[PDB]
Amino acid sequence: WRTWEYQHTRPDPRPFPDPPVNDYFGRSRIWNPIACKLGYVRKKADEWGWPNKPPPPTGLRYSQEFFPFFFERYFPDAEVRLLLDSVLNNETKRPVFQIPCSMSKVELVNYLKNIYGIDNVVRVEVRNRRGRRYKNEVGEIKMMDDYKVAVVELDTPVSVELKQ
Amino acid sequence: SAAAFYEFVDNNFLNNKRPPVPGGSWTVEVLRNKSLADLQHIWFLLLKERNMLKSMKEHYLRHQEELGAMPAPSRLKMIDESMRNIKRVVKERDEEA
Amino acid sequence: RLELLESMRHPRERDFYQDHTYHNQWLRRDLEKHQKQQLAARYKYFAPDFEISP
Amino acid sequence: RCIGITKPFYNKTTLRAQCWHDRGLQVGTLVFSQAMRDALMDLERAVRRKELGLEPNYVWDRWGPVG
Amino acid sequence: KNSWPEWMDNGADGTGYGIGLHRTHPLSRLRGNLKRSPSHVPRVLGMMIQGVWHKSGVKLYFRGGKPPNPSVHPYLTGEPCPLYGWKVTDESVIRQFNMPSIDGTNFRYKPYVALQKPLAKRLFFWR
Amino acid sequence: GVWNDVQNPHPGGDDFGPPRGPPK
Amino acid sequence: CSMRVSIYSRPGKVSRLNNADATWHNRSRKEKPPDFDPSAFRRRYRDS
Amino acid sequence: MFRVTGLQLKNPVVFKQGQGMFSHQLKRLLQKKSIHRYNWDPLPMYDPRKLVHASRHMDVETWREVPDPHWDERSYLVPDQMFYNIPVPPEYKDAYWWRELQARRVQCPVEWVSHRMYNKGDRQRYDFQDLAFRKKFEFSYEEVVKNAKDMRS
RNA sequence: UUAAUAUUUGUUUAAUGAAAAGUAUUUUAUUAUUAUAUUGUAUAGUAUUAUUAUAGUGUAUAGUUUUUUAAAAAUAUAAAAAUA
Repeated sequence: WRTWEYQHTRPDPRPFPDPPVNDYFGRSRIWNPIACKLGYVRKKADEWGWPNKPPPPTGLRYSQEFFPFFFERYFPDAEVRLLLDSVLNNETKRPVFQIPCSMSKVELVNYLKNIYGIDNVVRVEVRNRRGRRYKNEVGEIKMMDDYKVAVVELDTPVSVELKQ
Repeated sequence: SAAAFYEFVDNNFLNNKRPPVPGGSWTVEVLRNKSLADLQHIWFLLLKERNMLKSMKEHYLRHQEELGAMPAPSRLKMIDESMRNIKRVVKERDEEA
Repeated sequence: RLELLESMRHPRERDFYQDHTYHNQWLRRDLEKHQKQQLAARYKYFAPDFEISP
Repeated sequence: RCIGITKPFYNKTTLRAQCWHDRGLQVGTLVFSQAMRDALMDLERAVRRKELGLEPNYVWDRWGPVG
Repeated sequence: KNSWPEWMDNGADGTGYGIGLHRTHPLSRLRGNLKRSPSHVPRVLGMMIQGVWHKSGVKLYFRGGKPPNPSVHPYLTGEPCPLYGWKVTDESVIRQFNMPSIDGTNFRYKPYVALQKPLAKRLFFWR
Repeated sequence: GVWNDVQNPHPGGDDFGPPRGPPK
Repeated sequence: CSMRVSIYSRPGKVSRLNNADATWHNRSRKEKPPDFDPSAFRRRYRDS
Repeated sequence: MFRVTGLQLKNPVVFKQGQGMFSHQLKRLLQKKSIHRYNWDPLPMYDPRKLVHASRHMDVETWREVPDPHWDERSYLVPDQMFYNIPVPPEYKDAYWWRELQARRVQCPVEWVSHRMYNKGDRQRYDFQDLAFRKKFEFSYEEVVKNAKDMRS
C-alpha cells in the first residue's frame, strides 16, 4: 500500500455520527442520563466561584448551611400559577394550579397553607404535563418550560367574579 | 379563603381596567442596606407578585385571540431583576460569612 | 381563494394527509436557501458588532 | 391470634395490635386488615347464632396447629 | 449486590408499590436507583423507554404514552410500609415554607420601588 | 418439555418493615 | 395532529381547547368498566 | 469504544430499532460522553494507611506508641486520592512502586494530550517523565528581553 | 415522446352466512370518586397476535383492506349446465 502519498491527518469516520444534542421537541422528549464534564464544571463554578475562590470544607459543603440549600430554604422559589378558567365566574370546588415538577402534594399543601393561608385542602390530584410547544413566524421550534398540573379539592366551593 | 384566589388573580384585569406599569425595581444598593429578615420578607412579596403575573400571562396565552397581548409585560422582568439582586446580595453576605 | 380553488377541482380527487403528517413535524430542521437569504438580508443588525462605535 | 393478626410486631419498638392510626377520619381507632375484618365477621356470626339459640358454629373453633 | 433498597428493586407491597426511579436529596441518608454511571445508564434508560413489567400483569413505570423525567422527581421522603399507605423516615426532605413576621416597614413596603384606563385589546404592548 | 409443570411473601428483602420470626 | 389542526387556536378562529360542543365527541360510545385502583386496593387490604 | 458499548447495550435493552422517536432520540443521545476520572487501582493486599502503627516501639506505662522523630522524618510518603499522602516505613515502600507511577502519570489518557509530543515546540517546552505531561519553566518575553539587555547583547 | 394511454375509479350502502381482547405507537382535554410521597392519563386511529402472562349469565346500528356507471370485443369466473 502507498502510505507515503498521504499526509498525517486523521480522516473523518464514515458514517459520521450525529451531535449529542437532542433535537426532538415532541411528546416523547427524553432526558439524557449521561453526565458531561461541563455540567460538573458549571455546578462547581456556580456553587463556590471555581476556580478563583478556595473551596469550602467538606463540612460546609455537605451541611445545611451551604449557600444553595440555605438560599432555597430561606428564599424558596416555586412558581404557582392559577388557571383563570377554572375559577373565573364559576363556583368551582376543584381549582387547578400549575407548579414545578419538583413539588409534591404535601409540598403544595404546605405552600398554600403557609404563604397564601389556604389551609382547608382536601386532596391534590397530581398529573404531569409536557411543556407547551409552538413555532414562531420563522418556523423555529420553541418549547415552554414543563409544568405539573395539580387539582386541589376544597371543602367549600370558591369563585372569583369578573365584573362585566 | 376567597381573598387568596382574589390575590392570585389580578385586580385591574378583574375590574376590566388597564393595569399600569410600576415605577422601578429593587436595586442592589438598596438591598445591601436592607436587613436579612427584611430581604426575605420582600422576597416573599416579590414571589407572590410573580405568581400573580405568571397567572395573568398564562391566562392571556390561553386566550390570545379573545384577548390581545398582556398589558404591561415589563413587570415580570422587573420582578425577576429584583429577585436576582436579592440573590446577589445574599450570596455576597454568605461569601463573607 | 381557497374555497374557489377547492370548488373548481373534481370531488373524485382525494388527499389523504389533511389532518395528519407522515414524518414528525417537531424535529428542528433547517429552512430553505432563498428564505434564509431573505432573513439574512432583512435582519442585518443581528450580526455581532453591527452598531457603530462610538 | 383469634383476632386475625399474623405478625406480632409491626415495629421493633411497638406491637402490631396496639397500632391505632392518627391523621385520618377515625383517630385512636385500631387499624384492621381485611383478614381482621373477616375474622370479626366470623366472630359476630357465631355470636348472633349463639344468641338465636341454634348451634354456634365458629369456623375457627376447629382450627388446630396443623390446620 | 446493588446499593438502592431491595423494595426499590421490587416493591415490598403485593401490587408492586414503590418501584421505579426515586431521586434522593443530597443531604438525605436514603439512596435511590437513579445513577448516571456508564454502567447504570442502560437499566435507567430502559426504565424510561420501556418500563418494568410486573408478575401481576400491570406495567408499573411508564405505563405508556409519555416518558417521565427522572431528574425532576421530588426528593424521596421515606419507605413504604405494609401497615399504612406510606412511612416517612426523613422529615427534613419535605420543604416547609415559612412566612416572615410583620414589621412597621414590612407592612409599609411594596413589591416595586417608586421611582423619582379602560382595557383595550392590543396586539402588542411594549412595556 | 411437552408435559406441564403443574411466591415470595416479603419481596422487601431479608429484613424490611415488620420483623420476621424471633430474634437470635 | 388533528387536534392542533382544528381544536387549537389560529389567526382565523378562537381557541376551542375548552369547548364542550367541540370536545363532547371524544368520549367513548360503549361505556367501559373502571380501571383497577392499586392505591384503593392497598388502603382496602391493609396488609398486616 | 465506550460509545459503541453503550450503544449496543441500549440497543439490546430498550431500543426496538424502529422509526419511533424513542430510538430516533437514543441514536443521538448515546453519542454523549461520560465523566472520565483516573481511578488508581486499590491495593487490598497491603493497606498503606495501616502501616502507620508498624515498626514503632511503645511505652509500657500508657501502652501506646512512641512518637519517634527519626521515624517521622525517614517516613516515605505514598500518595492516594482519598488519603492524600500516607507515611510508611521505608522498608515497605517497595510493594507500593506501582502507585508511585500511577500518581506521577497525568490522570488523563495519553492520547488526549498526545498533541504535545507530536511537535518540536512542545517537545522542548514540556516534560516527559513517567508519562507526566507537565509544562516546564518558560521565561516571559519581557523577562528574556530584560535579561538580554542587561547582558548587553 | 410514450400519453385521447396502461392499472386504478370508494362521501351509507345490496350492511355484512357476523359480532365478547391484549400489546406498541400517534394525539392530547378543567373527568368523577375512594378522599395520606414519586411515577406514568381518556377516546379515536395505525401495526401485531402459533411458540400458554386474552373465553364468560349469554357478544357495540359492527358496513375502507367491502371500491362508480345507459355498449360490443378482449379477459376472468366450469361452484358459469338445461352441454359434450
